[PDB]
Amino acid sequence: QQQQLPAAMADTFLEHLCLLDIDSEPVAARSTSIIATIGPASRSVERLKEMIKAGMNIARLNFSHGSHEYHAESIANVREAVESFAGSPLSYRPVAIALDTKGPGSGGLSEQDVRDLRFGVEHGVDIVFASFVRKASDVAAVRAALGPEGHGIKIISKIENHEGVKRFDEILEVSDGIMVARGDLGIEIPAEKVFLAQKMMIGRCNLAGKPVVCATQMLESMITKPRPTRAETSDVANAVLDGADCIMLSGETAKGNFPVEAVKMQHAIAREAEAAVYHRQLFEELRRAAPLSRDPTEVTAIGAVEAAFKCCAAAIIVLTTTGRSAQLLSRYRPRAAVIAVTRSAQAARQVHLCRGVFPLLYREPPEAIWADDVDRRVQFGIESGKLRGFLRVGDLVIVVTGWRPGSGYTNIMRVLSIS
Amino acid sequence: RADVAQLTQELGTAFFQQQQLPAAMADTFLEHLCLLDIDSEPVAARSTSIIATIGPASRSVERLKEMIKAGMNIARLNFSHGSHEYHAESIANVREAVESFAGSPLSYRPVAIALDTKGPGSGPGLSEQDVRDLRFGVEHGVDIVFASFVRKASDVAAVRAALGPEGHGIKIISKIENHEGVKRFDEILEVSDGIMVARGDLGIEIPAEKVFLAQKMMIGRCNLAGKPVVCATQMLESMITKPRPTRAETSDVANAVLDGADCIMLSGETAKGNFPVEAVKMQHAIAREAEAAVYHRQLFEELRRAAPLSRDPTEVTAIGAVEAAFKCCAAAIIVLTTTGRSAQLLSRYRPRAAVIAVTRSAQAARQVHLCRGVFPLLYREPPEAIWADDVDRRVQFGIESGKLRGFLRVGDLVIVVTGWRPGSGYTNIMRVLSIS
Amino acid sequence: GTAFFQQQQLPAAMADTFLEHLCLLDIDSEPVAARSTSIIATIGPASRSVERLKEMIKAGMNIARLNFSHGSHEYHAESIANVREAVESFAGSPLSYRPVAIALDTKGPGSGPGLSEQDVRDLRFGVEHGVDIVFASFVRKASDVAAVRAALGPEGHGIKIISKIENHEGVKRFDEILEVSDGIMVARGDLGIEIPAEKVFLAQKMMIGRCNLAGKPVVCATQMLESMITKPRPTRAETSDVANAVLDGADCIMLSGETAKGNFPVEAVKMQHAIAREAEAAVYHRQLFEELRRAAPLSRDPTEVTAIGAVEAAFKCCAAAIIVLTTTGRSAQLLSRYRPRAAVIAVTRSAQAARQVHLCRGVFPLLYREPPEAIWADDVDRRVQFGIESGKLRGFLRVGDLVIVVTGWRPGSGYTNIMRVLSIS
Amino acid sequence: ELGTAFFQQQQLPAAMADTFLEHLCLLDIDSEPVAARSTSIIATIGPASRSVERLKEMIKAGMNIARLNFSHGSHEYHAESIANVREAVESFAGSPLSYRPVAIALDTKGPPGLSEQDVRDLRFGVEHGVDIVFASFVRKASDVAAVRAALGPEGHGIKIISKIENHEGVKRFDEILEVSDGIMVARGDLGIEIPAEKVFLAQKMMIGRCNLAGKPVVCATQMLESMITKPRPTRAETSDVANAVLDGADCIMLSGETAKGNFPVEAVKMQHAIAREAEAAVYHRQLFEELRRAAPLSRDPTEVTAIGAVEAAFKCCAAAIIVLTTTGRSAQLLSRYRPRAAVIAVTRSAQAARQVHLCRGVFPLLYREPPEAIWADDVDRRVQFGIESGKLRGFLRVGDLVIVVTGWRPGSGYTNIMRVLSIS
Ligand SMILES: O=C(O)C[C@H](NC(=O)[C@@H]1CCCN(S(=O)(=O)c2cc3c(c(O)c2O)C(=O)c2ccccc2C3=O)C1)C(=O)O
Ligand SMILES: O=C(O)C[C@H](NC(=O)[C@@H]1CCCN(S(=O)(=O)c2cc3c(c(O)c2O)C(=O)c2ccccc2C3=O)C1)C(=O)O
Ligand SMILES: O=P(O)(O)OC[C@H]1O[C@](O)(COP(=O)(O)O)[C@@H](O)[C@@H]1O
Ligand SMILES: O=P(O)(O)OC[C@H]1O[C@](O)(COP(=O)(O)O)[C@@H](O)[C@@H]1O
Ligand SMILES: O=P(O)(O)OC[C@H]1O[C@](O)(COP(=O)(O)O)[C@@H](O)[C@@H]1O
Ligand SMILES: O=P(O)(O)OC[C@H]1O[C@](O)(COP(=O)(O)O)[C@@H](O)[C@@H]1O
Ligand SMILES: O=C([O-])C(=O)[O-]
Ligand SMILES: O=C([O-])C(=O)[O-]
Ligand SMILES: O=C([O-])C(=O)[O-]
Ligand SMILES: O=C([O-])C(=O)[O-]
Ligand SMILES: [K+]
Ligand SMILES: [K+]
Ligand SMILES: [K+]
Ligand SMILES: [K+]
Ligand SMILES: [Mg+2]
Ligand SMILES: [Mg+2]
Ligand SMILES: [Mg+2]
Ligand SMILES: [Mg+2]
Repeated sequence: QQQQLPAAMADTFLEHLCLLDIDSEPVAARSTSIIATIGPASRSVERLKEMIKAGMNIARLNFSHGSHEYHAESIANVREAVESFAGSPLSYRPVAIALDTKGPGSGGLSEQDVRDLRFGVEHGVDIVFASFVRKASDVAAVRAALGPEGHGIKIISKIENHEGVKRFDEILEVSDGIMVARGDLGIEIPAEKVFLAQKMMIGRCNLAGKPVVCATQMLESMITKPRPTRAETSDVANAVLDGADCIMLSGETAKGNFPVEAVKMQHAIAREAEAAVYHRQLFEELRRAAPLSRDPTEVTAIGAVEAAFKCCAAAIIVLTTTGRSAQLLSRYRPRAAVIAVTRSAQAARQVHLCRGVFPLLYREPPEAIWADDVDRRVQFGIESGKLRGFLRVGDLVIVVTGWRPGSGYTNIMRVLSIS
Repeated sequence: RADVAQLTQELGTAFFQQQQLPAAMADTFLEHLCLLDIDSEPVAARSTSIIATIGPASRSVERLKEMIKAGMNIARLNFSHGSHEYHAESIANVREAVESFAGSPLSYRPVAIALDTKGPGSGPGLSEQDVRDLRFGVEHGVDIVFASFVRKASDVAAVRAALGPEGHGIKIISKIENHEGVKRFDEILEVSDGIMVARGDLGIEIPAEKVFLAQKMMIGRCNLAGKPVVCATQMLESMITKPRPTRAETSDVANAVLDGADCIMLSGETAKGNFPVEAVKMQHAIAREAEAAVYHRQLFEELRRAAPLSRDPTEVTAIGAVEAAFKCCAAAIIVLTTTGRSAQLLSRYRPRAAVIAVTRSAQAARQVHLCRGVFPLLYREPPEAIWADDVDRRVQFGIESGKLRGFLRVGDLVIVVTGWRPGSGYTNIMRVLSIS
Repeated sequence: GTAFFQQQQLPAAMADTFLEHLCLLDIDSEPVAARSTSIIATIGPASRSVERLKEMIKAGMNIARLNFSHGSHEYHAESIANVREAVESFAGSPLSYRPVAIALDTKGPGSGPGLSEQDVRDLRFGVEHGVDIVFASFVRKASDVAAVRAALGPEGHGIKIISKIENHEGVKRFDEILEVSDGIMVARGDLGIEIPAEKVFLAQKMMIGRCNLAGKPVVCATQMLESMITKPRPTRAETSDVANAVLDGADCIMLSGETAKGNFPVEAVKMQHAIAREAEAAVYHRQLFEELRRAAPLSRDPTEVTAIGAVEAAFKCCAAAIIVLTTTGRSAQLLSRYRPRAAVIAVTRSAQAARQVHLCRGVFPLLYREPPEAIWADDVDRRVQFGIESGKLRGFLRVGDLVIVVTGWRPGSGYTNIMRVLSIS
Repeated sequence: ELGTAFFQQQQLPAAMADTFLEHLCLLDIDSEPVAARSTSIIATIGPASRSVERLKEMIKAGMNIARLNFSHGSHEYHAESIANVREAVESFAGSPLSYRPVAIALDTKGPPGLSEQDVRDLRFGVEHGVDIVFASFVRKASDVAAVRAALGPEGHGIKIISKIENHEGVKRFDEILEVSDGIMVARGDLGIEIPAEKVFLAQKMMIGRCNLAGKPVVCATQMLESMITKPRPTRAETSDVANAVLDGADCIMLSGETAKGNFPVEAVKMQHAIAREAEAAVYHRQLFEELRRAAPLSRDPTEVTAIGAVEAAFKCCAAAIIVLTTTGRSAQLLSRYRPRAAVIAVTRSAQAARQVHLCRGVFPLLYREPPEAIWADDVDRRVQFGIESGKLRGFLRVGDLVIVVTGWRPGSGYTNIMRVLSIS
C-alpha cells in the first residue's frame, strides 16, 4: 500500500521505521506550507507564477534589505501573479504576504520597525515575522505599532537568541505563532545546541496548537547548485517529522540561481516526510495532552478528527470566517486534508500557517436561505476537492459547520459519502 | 494537571473528586487502582441493566412496582418452571406495574420481558417444549429470548426459525453453559444478538475453578464485537435467605461490571428469596460504584485499536460522539433511534456520558436495556409535518426529560446524534449543544 | 516446543492489549507453574488435630492463623504445638519439607483508643511461643502499629506486623499505616460493616494496588469461600472472588470459618489452591511488569538493582525459576515485588525467615539444614544445588531449563549483588 | 544522595517524561551533557589528514575509525596513510588518559561480480591488518559472500559493513543485513540512484532494522559538506548530524570534510560536539521499551545477561557497565539495548578493541597484563582495571554504582553473570 500505510499500522515507533518503504508513493496533498523570500531572483511576475505552481504558499519580504518602494513593487508582482489564476475558482491558490522586520539592533521597538510595520498595514500584509523577540512586551510593542487597522495581522515571533529561548512560554502565550530563526540562533547559542531549541519549540507549539516555522539554510547549497546536499534534504524532512507547520527558503529564493527548483525540492521532500509521520503515536499523544474543554469548536474538532481516522476520510471540509475552526482541526494532525471554505481573502491567506489546511476562497453568489448557503459552500469544497485530486466518488468526508452565522459557533460534524 | 486545569477551574475541584475522576485521569492501570477512593461518590445514573427473574416472591403488581423503582430493567421468565398460564399472569402483572407510571411520559421507565427456555436436555436439537414456549413468547410479545444450552450456530438458527415470521424483532441471547459452547463461541456470537455467561451449568460442565476464565473471555469478545453480554447465576445467592450479601457476592457483582458485562442477573434472589427488592437495590448500588471505577482511558484506547476501520457512517459518528463527550465531560449523548442500533454503536465505546435514546418504538425502548449505558425514552407524540421540526422536537424531548430526571443541568454540554433522512440506518450527524 | 506455548495462558500473555489478552484466555490452557499466592488457614476445632493438619499442609496451607478473639492462652499454645508437630513430621525428607508460618491475629482495641491490656498479654504470649507474624486488628493510625511493636519487646523485633484495615479511619490513614507496617490485611468482614458494603471492592482494589506499588505483602480476607463452611462446593461468586483477589495482586488469600469451624477444611484449602493456580496464569504480565517498573523509583541499593535485573533476565529466557539465597527473606521479597512469572525459590537456614517469606507472592521457601562448609563459595553452591534438587523433586525444574541464581559477595544479610544464568543439568 | 544538580544535567528532566511529545517540550539548551560521547566518528584519511601531526589532532578531537577510500590513491599511498595512523595512535601509549584504539577501515572501489581491483584491495586489507571493510554497492547476499571469500584464510575476523547505495540494495536489505556484520547508509550514491527526496526514508528504515537486529549502522556522506571550505557548518548540517544520532546510528562519517577540506580537525570537533548533545536527547524510556518488546525471547545466556545488566544500569543510574569480552560480542549485546551508562569493554584482543568502536556506547580498554594462574584473580584484575581507567577518565568516582558483566569460565561465549559493585 501507498502513503506508508504499512508503516502507519505498526505497533511501535521502531517497527514503523522498519516498515518505511521508498516504493510507497505519497498520495495526500502536501500539508507543510512553503515560505519563499522574495528578492532579485524571484521578483518578476513570470518567475512568481512558476513559484506559485511549484508550491509557494507564503511570500516573505525581508525588510532588513531593499526599500519601501522595492518591497511595494515585490508585493504588486506577487498579487499580479496570484490573481492571474483567479479565472478558475475551483483551482485558485491564495498566497499570503509576510513582512519580516529588521529588528531592534542594540536598542525597544526601533523607529525603522515602526515605519515598516505602518507600511505593512497600509499594503495589507497578512503576517508579520517579528525579529529578535525576547519577551512578551516585545510582541505587545509590535501589536501596538500595527495600530487599530492591523488587528487582523498575525504576529509570528522569531526566536533568535538565548533570552527568547528562555522566555519562550511567555512569548508563545501572546504570539500567533513562532519562527525558529536558526541563522541568528546558531550564532547566539552554540551551533550544536540549535537542534535542541528547534525540537523543544516545535513540540511546545504543537502542544499549544499554534503554528511553528522552521527557517534558515534548509537548502543553502541550492543558491548556486541545482541539487541540494544529503544533509539539506534530511534537514527539510526532519523539520516536517519534528512537527513544523511551515518550512522556509531565504537566499535560495531571494538571490539564488534556482529559486523555482528550491521550491519544488521543499515540496517533494515535505510530501514524502508527511506520509512518514507515525500518526498512531502522534494523534494519541496530541489527544492526551490537549486539555479538556467546554468550547464547542474545540469539542467538535476532536470528534471530527477521531471520525476522520476511523473511516480513512479523504478530507475534513470546514467552514470558517477567521480560520479558527480549521486551526483547531489542524492541531490534532489528521491524515485527512482540512479543506477550509472561507469568504475572507485574508483568512484564506493566513490559514497557510496551519499544517494540513487547504484554503478555498468562496466567490460564488449568495443563497437567500442561510442553510442553503452553507450547503453550497460544502458542495464548493467537494467540487474543488474533486478537481484538485483530494477527492473521488466513493470517498467519505467529514463536514464541520456551525448552528448560526458568524465566527465562534462551530458545533456540528457530519459524515458524508462523495457523489 | 495542565490537561484538566482550565476545566477544574470551570467545574470546580468538587466535580473532579466525585465519580472516581482522580482514578480516571491516572496514566497507568496500577495508578488508577491506587487512586480509587471510597469517599468519591458516584454521580452518573446506573448504566448496567438488572435482569430480575419473576417468580412467587416477585409476582404481585405491588411488589413489581417496588422492583421497578429499585432498578429492575428486564423481567426474566424461566420456562424451566411453572406453566404457560403461570408465566402469562406474571407478564400481565409486569405490564400492569410498568404502565402504572405511563401517566408521566417524561419519567416513564420501559421494562423488557425476556423468556428463558428450558433447553434441549439429552436431545441433539430444539426440543418440542422449546418450540411451544417460543410460540408462546411471540404470541405474548416478549422482547428477548435467553436460549438455553447453545452449543453451535445451528442451535440459534433453530430458535430463530421457531420464532416464525412474527418474531423477527425478538433479540436472541445465547446462553453458553458447557464446554462445546465455549469452544464454538465465535460462531455462536456471530449469529446471536448477545450472550449470557450461564455460570450455574458452566460450573458443573467444566471445572469450577475455570469459570472465571470463560466469563472474562466471553465478556472481552462481546465487548470487542459490540454485542451485549449478561453475567448470570449466584451473584447474590446468600440474599435468598439473608438481608445482606457476603463479601464475595458484592465483589462478584462489582467484578462482572468491571469485566465489561452489559447486564447482571438475579435468579433465586428475586424469584423465590425473602428479599427480592433488597437484592435489586444491592445490585443497583454495586453497579453504580463499579461503573465509576472502570478505567475508561485504557478501555477507550483499546476499543479503538482493536476495532477495525469502518465506512459505516453510524459507526463513524458514534466514535466521534464518544470522543467529543469525553473531551467536555458531557453529561449525556442524546441519540434518535428507530431500532436501537445507533444507541448500541455509541454504547460499544463505553462512554462515561449517559446515552439517552429517544425512540417511537416501544419494543426498541425495552430492548436497548441490553446495552450498557443506554437510557430509553419513549416518544409518544404524533409526527410534525416538516421532518426537521419532528427531529428537533424529539431532541428537545430528550433535553427536557434529561433536565427533569436529573441527568442534565443548565450549563451542561450534551452531544446530539441524528441522521440526514428518515428511516433506520442514516445516522451521520453529531452536534455539541449547551444546555440553557 | 509448540506445546509449551499453548499452556499457562501463553497465547493471552503475548497479546498487545489487555482487551485482546482477555479474548485469548483459554479454559483448555493448563497451568504449569507452581501456585504462587499463599493460603492462610485459620486454626480451630475443625483443623486442630495433628493428622488433619498434615492433610492441610499437603493440600497447600502455608500460614496457620490463630484467632485470639476465641480461646484462652492454653488453647492457642496447644494449637501451636499441633501445628509444629504436623509440620515437623515431614522434616525427614528435606527436599520436600514445607515450612508453615504461625500468625497470631489479635482481639483488637474494642471501645478503647489503641492497644488493649488483653492485646498486650496476647502479644507477649506470641513472642514467648515464637509466632512469626502478627495480624494486628483494627489498625487506625501509625501509632497503633508502634504500640504493637513496643508490646512485642526486644525479643520480638523479627516478628512481621501485618496491619488489618477494618474501618473508615484505617482506609483514610492507609498511607501512614503502610509506611510503618510490614504488610496489610484487607479485613472485609468488619470493613463491610464499618463502610457501605458496596464500597468494599474499592477499598480492596486500592489497598492491593498501593501494597503492590510499595512492594509490601497484602492479604485478602473473609468470606472468600463462605458457603464451604457447610457445602462441599463453593458458589460461582466465591470462586470468582478468589480469582479476582489474585488478579487484583493479592499476595495471600485467607480462610476463616471455612477452616476453623467448617466441615470441609481440607477441601477449602484445595479449592483456593486450584483457583489461585488458574488465576496466576491469567495475570497480564506484559502490562503489570511495565507498570511496576515505571512506578518503582530509582534505587542505589544493590539488592534492589540485582532483583530488577534478575526479573528482567527471567522474562527474557522464560526461566523456570529464580533461586535466591536469603538470611532474612529480603532478597526474595525484592524479587517478588516485580511479579516474575518464574517461581522464586528462596534457600535459607533461618527457620523463621522460611516461614515469613510465605507472605510474598511467588516465593517458595526451602529450609537448608546442613552445617556450613569451611569454604564459603562451596556452602553457597551446595545451597544452590539444594534449591535445584528440591525444584526437580517438586516439579518446578527439569534438565534443560534455564534458571536465574541470585547470591551476594560476602556472608551475612544485606549483600546480595549477583545474578547468574544457569542451565539445569 | 545524588543532588538536584545531577537531575538537571544530561536532559534528565526530558528523560523522565511520560510521552515523546512531553520529552521534546522538556529539552533544554542549558542542560549540559555529562556522559562521554558514544557515537563513533569515522574520518576519511586523505591529503588534508595524512600527516602524523594532523592525525594526532584528529585523534584528540575524537576520531575513532580511520577510513581509507580505495576509489582514490594507490596501495603505496594507503599503506603510508595506515602507517601514519598507527604512528599517531601509538604516540599516546605513554598515558592511559590519552591512549585510544583507532580502527582502520578499507572502503572498496566497487563492482557482474566482485571486480579484480576489489579482490586485490581486499587482499591488501588482510595483509595490512585492517579491522573493517566498507563494501561498496552491495546489492544482494551473494555480494557479501564474495567479499567474505576474498578476505581469505587470514581475514575471517574482519568486519564487513555493507554499503547500501542503490534501489536493489534497499529492496534486498533484509538478506544483505542477515549476512553482513553491519550496514552503511551511503547517501551519496543513494541520492543519485533513487529520488533525492526519498533518501531520508531509506536511512530511517535501515537504521531502524539495524537497531532491531543489534547490528552497527553508519550514517555517511555530506553530513558537514560546507566545512570542506568554511570553518563553521550550515544549520542543516548540524541538524543532519543530530538527527542521524537520534535516528539510532552507531557511527557517523566524514568524507571530503577530512580527506581534502581546509578544516579536517574542526569537522571532527563539530561531529563530536553535536553527537554528545544528541545522545543526551535520546528518549531512552520509549527506546528501551520498544527494543525489549521487538526482541525475541532468547536462551543465549549472553543475551539474557545483557538485558538484565541494562535494566539494572537504568534502575540505579549506573555510571558504567564494565564487560569482559574477547571478541567484542558481550559488549555488542549490551550496546543493542542502548544503555545510557557507558559500556567499558575490557579485552586482551587489540583487534576486538578497535572493532567495538562500531557499537554505540562501547569504550574499549586494551588490557596487556600477563594472565594470572588463578582465573578468578585474572578476572578481578581486569574488572579493577576497568574501574581505575574509568576513574582516571572521569566516568567514575568513589561511591558510584557500576554493573559488571562476566562469564563463569574462560573463553569467549560463556557470559552469564551480572554484578552490582559499589566503587571504592
Ligand atoms: O544583517 C544583515 O545585513 C542581513 C541579515 N542576514 C541575511 O539577510 C543573510 C545575508 C545576506 C543575504 N541573505 S538572503 O540571501 O537571505 C536575502 C537577500 C536579499 C533579500 C532578502 O530578503 C534576503 O533574505 C532582499 O530582500 C533584497 C532586496 C533588494 C536587493 C537585494 C536583496 C537581497 O539580496 C541572508 C538579516 O537578514 O538580518
Ligand atoms: O564516484 C566516484 O568518483 C568515487 C567516489 N568519490 C566521490 O564521489 C567523493 C566525493 C568527491 C570528493 N570525495 S572526497 O573528497 O571524500 C575523497 C577525495 C580523496 C580521497 C578520498 O578518500 C576521498 O573520499 C583520497 O583518498 C585521495 C587519495 C589520493 C589523492 C587524492 C585523494 C582525494 O582527493 C570523494 C568514492 O570515493 O566513493
Ligand atoms: O472558524 P470560525 O471563524 O469560528 O467560523 C466558523 C463559523 O462559520 C460558519 O460555519 C458559517 O458562518 P457564515 O455563514 O457567517 O460564513 C458558522 O456557523 C461558524 O460559526
Ligand atoms: O438507530 P437507527 O435504527 O439506525 O435509527 C436512526 C435513524 O433515526 C433518525 O435520526 C430519525 O429517523 P425517523 O424520523 O424515521 O425516526 C434517522 O435520521 C436515522 O437514520
Ligand atoms: O536476603 P538477605 O537477608 O539480605 O540475605 C542475602 C545474603 O545471603 C547470602 O547470599 C548468603 O549469606 P550467608 O552465607 O550468610 O547465608 C549473602 O551473600 C547475602 O548478603
Ligand atoms: O564477549 P565474548 O567474546 O563472548 O567474551 C566473553 C568471555 O569473557 C569472559 O568474561 C572472560 O574470559 P577470559 O578469561 O577467557 O578472557 C568469559 O567468562 C566470557 O565467556
Ligand atoms: O532572521 C532569520 O530568519 C534568522 O536569523 O534565521
Ligand atoms: O441456566 C442458567 O441461567 C445457569 O445455568 O446459570
Ligand atoms: O478480622 C477479620 O479478619 C475481618 O473483620 O474480616
Ligand atoms: O560511497 C559512499 O560513501 C556514498 O556513496 O555515499
Ligand atoms: K529581517
Ligand atoms: K431455563
Ligand atoms: K481477631
Ligand atoms: K570507495
Ligand atoms: Mg535573524
Ligand atoms: Mg442453565
Ligand atoms: Mg475483624
Ligand atoms: Mg558510493
